[PDB]
Amino acid sequence: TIRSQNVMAAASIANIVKSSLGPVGLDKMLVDDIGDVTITNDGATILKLLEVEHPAAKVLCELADLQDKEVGDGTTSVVIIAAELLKNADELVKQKIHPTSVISGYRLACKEAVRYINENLIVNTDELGRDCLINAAKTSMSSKIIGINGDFFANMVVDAVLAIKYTDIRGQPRYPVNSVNILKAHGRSQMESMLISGYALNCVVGSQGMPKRIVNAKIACLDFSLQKTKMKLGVQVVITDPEKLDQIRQRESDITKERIQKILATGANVILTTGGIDDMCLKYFVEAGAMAVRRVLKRDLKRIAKASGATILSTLANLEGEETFEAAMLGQAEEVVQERICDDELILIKNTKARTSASIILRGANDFMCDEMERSLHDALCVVKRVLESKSVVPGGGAVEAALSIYLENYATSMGSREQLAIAEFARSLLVIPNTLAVNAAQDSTDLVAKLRAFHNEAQVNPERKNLKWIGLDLSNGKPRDNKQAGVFEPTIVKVKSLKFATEAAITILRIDD
Amino acid sequence: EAVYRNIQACKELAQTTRTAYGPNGMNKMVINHLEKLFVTNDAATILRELEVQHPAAKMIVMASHMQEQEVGDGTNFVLVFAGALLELAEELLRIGLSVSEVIEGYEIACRKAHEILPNLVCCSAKNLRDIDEVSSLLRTSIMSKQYGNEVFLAKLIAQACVSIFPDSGHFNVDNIRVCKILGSGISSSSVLHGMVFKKETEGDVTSVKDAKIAVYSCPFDGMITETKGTVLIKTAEELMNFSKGEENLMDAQVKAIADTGANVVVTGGKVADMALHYANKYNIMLVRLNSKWDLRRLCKTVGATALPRLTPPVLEEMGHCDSVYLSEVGDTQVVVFKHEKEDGAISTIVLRGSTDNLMDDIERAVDDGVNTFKVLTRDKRLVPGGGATEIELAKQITSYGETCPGLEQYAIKKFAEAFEAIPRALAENSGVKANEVISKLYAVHQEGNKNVGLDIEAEVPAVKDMLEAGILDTYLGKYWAIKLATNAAVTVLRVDQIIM
Amino acid sequence: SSQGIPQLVSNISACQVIAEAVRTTLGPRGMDKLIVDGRGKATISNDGATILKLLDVVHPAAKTLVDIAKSQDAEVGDGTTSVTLLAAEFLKQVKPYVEEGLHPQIIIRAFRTATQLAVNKIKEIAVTVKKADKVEQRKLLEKCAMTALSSKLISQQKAFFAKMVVDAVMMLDDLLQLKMIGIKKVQGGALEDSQLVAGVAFKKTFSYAGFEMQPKKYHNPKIALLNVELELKAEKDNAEIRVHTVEDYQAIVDAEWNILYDKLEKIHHSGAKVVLSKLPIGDVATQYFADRDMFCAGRVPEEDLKRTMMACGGSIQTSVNALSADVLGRCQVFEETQIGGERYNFFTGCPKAKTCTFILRGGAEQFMEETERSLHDAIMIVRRAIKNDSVVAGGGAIEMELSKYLRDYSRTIPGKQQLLIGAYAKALEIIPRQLCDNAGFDATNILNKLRARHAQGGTWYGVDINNEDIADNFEAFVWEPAMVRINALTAASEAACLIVSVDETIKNP
Ligand SMILES: Nc1ncnc2c1ncn2[C@@H]1O[C@H](COP(=O)(O)OP(=O)(O)O)[C@@H](O)[C@H]1O
Repeated sequence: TIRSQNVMAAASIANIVKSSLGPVGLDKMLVDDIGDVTITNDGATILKLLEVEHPAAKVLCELADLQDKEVGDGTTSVVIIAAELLKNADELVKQKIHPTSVISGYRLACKEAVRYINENLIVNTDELGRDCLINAAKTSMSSKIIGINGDFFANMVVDAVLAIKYTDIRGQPRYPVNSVNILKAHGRSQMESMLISGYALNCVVGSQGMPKRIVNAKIACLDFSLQKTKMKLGVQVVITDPEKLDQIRQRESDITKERIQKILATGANVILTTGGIDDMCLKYFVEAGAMAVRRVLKRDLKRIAKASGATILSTLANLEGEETFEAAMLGQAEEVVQERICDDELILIKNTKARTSASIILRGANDFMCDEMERSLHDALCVVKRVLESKSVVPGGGAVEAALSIYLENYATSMGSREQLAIAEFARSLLVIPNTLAVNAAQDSTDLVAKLRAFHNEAQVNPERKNLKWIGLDLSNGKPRDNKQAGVFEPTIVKVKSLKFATEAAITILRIDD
Repeated sequence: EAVYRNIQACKELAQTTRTAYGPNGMNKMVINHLEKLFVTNDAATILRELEVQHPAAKMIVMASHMQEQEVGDGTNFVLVFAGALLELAEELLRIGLSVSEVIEGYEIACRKAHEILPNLVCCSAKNLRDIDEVSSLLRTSIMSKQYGNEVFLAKLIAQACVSIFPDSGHFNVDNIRVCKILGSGISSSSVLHGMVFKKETEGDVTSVKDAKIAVYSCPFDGMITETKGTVLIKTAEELMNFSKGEENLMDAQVKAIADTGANVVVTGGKVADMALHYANKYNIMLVRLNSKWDLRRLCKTVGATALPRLTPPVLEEMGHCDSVYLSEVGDTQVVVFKHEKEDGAISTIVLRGSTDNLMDDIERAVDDGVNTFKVLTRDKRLVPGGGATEIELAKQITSYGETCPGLEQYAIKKFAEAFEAIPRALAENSGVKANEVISKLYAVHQEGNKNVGLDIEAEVPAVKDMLEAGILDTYLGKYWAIKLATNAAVTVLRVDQIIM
Repeated sequence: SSQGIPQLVSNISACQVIAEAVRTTLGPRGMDKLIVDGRGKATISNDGATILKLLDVVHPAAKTLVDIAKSQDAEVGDGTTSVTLLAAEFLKQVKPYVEEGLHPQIIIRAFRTATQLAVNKIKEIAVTVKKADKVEQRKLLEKCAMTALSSKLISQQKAFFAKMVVDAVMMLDDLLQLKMIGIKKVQGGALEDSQLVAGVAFKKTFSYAGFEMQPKKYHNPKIALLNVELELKAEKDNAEIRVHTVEDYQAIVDAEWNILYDKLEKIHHSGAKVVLSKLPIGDVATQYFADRDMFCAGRVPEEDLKRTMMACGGSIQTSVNALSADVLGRCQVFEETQIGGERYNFFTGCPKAKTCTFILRGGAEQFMEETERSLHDAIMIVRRAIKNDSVVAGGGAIEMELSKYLRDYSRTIPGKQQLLIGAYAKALEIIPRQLCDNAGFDATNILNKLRARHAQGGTWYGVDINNEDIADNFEAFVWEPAMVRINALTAASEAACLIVSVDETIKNP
């Protein structure tokens, strides 16, 4: 009966997280410390920050966070699936089926799931060739907040991310989120957002005594710095000689002017001021003469250097420079043009040769809906990154779960051993993700999961409806949608690995008997 | 608080009868005072068996019984509508409305509902005495009681009741009665003219078409035997004289056929085969058994004196349905009493049932059928029943509430909500989420169709046009239903404290 | 109790409780139950119909289930257990769903459509071999009864038992309660031989001298149906007479018996020519009946009288009245054969041969009781099967066929009804499960392979109680009639839907 108490504890910890599944999942209260209360609906956060004193919950959550840290998001699904199969296996134990029997059944069901998911319901990284549609659907559902303008986000994302190419083991086509720079802006009509196939920023105006204003055949990757407010102290306070720490400061300013003359002699029109510039220096050198920038984003600086095949650390030991820079920073952008673009004074750089990165400027109207826009773009870019970097995708939502449930029920009806109920009841329990998503979608689960079962049966019993295999639900809807006009998806690797870890957690927690 | 305690009784009664509202409604078992168990759908019989100690419950109970007195169709509508009305009145009093203003608003809203409900009439029973229309009209009441026998009971009620409407002015509902055939299929029931009774009649079948009935209740008695002292008698003269007395009594019967004209007679007391062959030589019939209700109803309808006297027929018992017959339809012999003239041409349904517990339920169904046939007879106008009229009245009352200023506005709004509360209860009974179906139907009623109602037989919240479906409802029945419902509701809300 | 779910779950529990009075008595080898009467009488019966008839049920849900069970008993009699278990398990498998809060009208129409589909599947999959006229089909019914009897595991006399019972039931026996065609069991003797009684007669006569020289082989005896008897010490006259001579006292001893002598003389001269009495008769009375060239049987059971009513065509006399041969029955065979030690007197051959009972003699007690039940079941199944249009494989097989079909249809139908049809199909599994559990408690181990091989391909395979292994329930000659199975499944569905349709129970004490 102590294993049944383990079952009750696991069911409790699963019910804690059930309502948090899915993007429409409700938020959860959890109090690790008396001093503050945390409001989050993220499964990983709620499992990590919360703890349950019962050992079975400890084991289940430890496997869940193993899954989380080793294959990424999905820990909430792992907890829900594992504990539902756990409770259902307890139901079998009340039917006098010994725990080892349902252990063998869960192992066989996991094996058949791994075989079936990889074989019959899968896409070969091409999105069946409909990438310019699934993304169009995906942008719609990844961004509910945007609404009307829609397809333009998709038409930009598809090529702005396909323009990326990382370098890694055998060169997988993973295109990270940082490959595009999000430039929050507003003031214009909410109809467009110019993507920079390359990078963009702003610089000083009027002081542009250099050809960056026009077409540059060759560019640089150079850093920059000018100072008169005590930036560089080569000598310290160690002695009190009253007039002996002001001439080194001014002379460092003069030798920095010598440095920039050594830089401006070579030109190459890409000059970027590094951090540390005091506001006093900012208001000084707009008049005193500076080929500077207003300390543009250092993250953007690093991603620019990566997007130009040359980082200043390869020639200089720091980001300021006192030794003469080598020609390694000679940039190779095909086109650099300054334009009065989007009614702002940006610099526009095309797709720089060698390693490269993308960007976007926002043609927004007012601050807050443009913040909403800056959020939706991040969501869309990150989730499409998930889809493509997965390099293999399973139909998301409840589609794979319902298909696996029906197929495993048939397999159980065609297996014939002591663990025959184990396969079928594993299948029935595995409907918990469709059930939980339907409940969280304000819909009646008994009807939505029913439609999923009916569609998957009709799809895999009569081969005339192969495309009917790809219908699932994740979000509030009146009728479940097909994942070929729609585009809700999950990586097949993370989904199958999360299912494997849920099965393994169930096995480990049922192997503990007395 | 005293008023809320009074309302709680109607609240619990409304929740009790809510499950039984309409087709697909929850069944209920009620226990008779003699522990007899049977399941039923009729809320009227639920109230008949459910004791109601709280006075507000009794208020709603005789509201439903006055509904019985006026028109049988809609008796449960009164109870559930009054319960919803008191729910909304409880909400108003919790808000802080005075009882007087709540009553004023409810009365004015009820008056305008009465004047506007005939504007919701889609059509009328233009073609009575024709099976095609009247069977469909009866279908709604039949399904209201029993959903598994929609059209067969409707058409048998049609073909029966059409035969009891020659006068063209009106007819008496008692002229349609039911008889019992146990252990038989429900589909084997059939209509017959005049009263029929299953149980055997003594003597060979003569069926004189002018048998002016000799009317008695128990003209014969059971077995007895004298005791000379404590111990029994030892002579058969008490039996021989009894047999000869019965023989001479029926000899005087075939004498008194001159002033009585009786080829048939009825009894509740046993007779023997001696009476059998006496009847065979006298060519008469004698029904050996009937129940007390059957005997009494026969006594009134024959319009003749009835008494349990061992006496030959007399002049003061002239039979009404002198044209007597017998039948065997539904593989069961039945005696038949009929009269050829059209006025008061009573007819009966030979109800065939394998289960008495189902048998009295279909008895209640046929009673409501003849009641709604009476409703159509007194007024042919029909209204789109099935929550369509409820939402239409609710929408019109809400339009009034938004257009009429004053303190009664809340009363108007919550009376409209009480009207809305009928289709949501029907949806709860049918097995569909009430909020979504109410919202969908209410949105459909905002434009175009004025008669569309919810589809009970669909799983997803669905709303279908009522006319094309043919489950319409009575105008006058609904009018009186809301009238009595709001009257009882305002009377029970007016009382502030019950007194010992 | 409270409206809706809280009372409906109480109804669920009550139906489970009333199932527990039948749950373990499903199979022919299932557990028997001792039920004690309030009078202090212990009665034993392993058939659910008799158990529920003796058992008083008070809870309204159990009341409705037992009422449906009694209606099925009036229909067939053995289906009581099946219909009760189906109703209880349907309610059990909708319990988690109804507790979830879905409206019971949903499950009402779900069961309605599921059972209509199940009836369609039964009528489609049922098969007929019938054609009983030829000798091959006579011995086919023989092997059916043999499979029903297989507990005996006897040699060819097993087939002889089967042949005798099938012949006795096939000789002009219509569908009836079968009570008149019963059997008796005798000690000693060889089980290979026993008497195919062409009627019914008296169990064991007395040691009177009239028995040994009793007139065997009456050609056409008219029978007398008496209950009042003549015996010693029963009656006497308290007469007092003064002495006048020595020849006078015999008036008193005459008055003690003269009315009895005239009574016996006339009741024997009534027109009957063999007489039966339910109460004990004296040996001296037997000797005066021999003086009437006649014989009497005393202490006859009342079932003898009832079988005389339905078969011999006789009428009760009950006293010295009715000194006429008109109201007296007739027989075509009479004898006495001491069956081993059983001093059985025989009077058989009737205007109606509805009873052609058998008497068993196998020199034991433990075997012939379960033998009585086994022959009862076999002779019942043959007569119900011949009446019906078609027969289907029973013994847990067709329950699985319907379960598989309804699972396949549920998993393809949309809407919330599909979970409910799946629950119905899983609940329909109860009969194989209880057949296995009551037999060897190995329900899961055999049930798994059973369902798997059933889903492998279209077959009528089910559970065999004889070996705890899967056997061809069809062509192993263990059967359930298709029409009877329709009646059982439909009655169980109506009971379940009716009892789960009710929310409140109403009381007015
Ligand atoms: N098939 C149907 N679909 C929708 N509504 C129906 C259907 N059949 C009947 N109704 C409505 O359900 C209402 C239920 O009222 P009810 O309480 O059953 O009347 P009563 O109890 O007096 O016979 C009826 O007025 C009828 O209009």
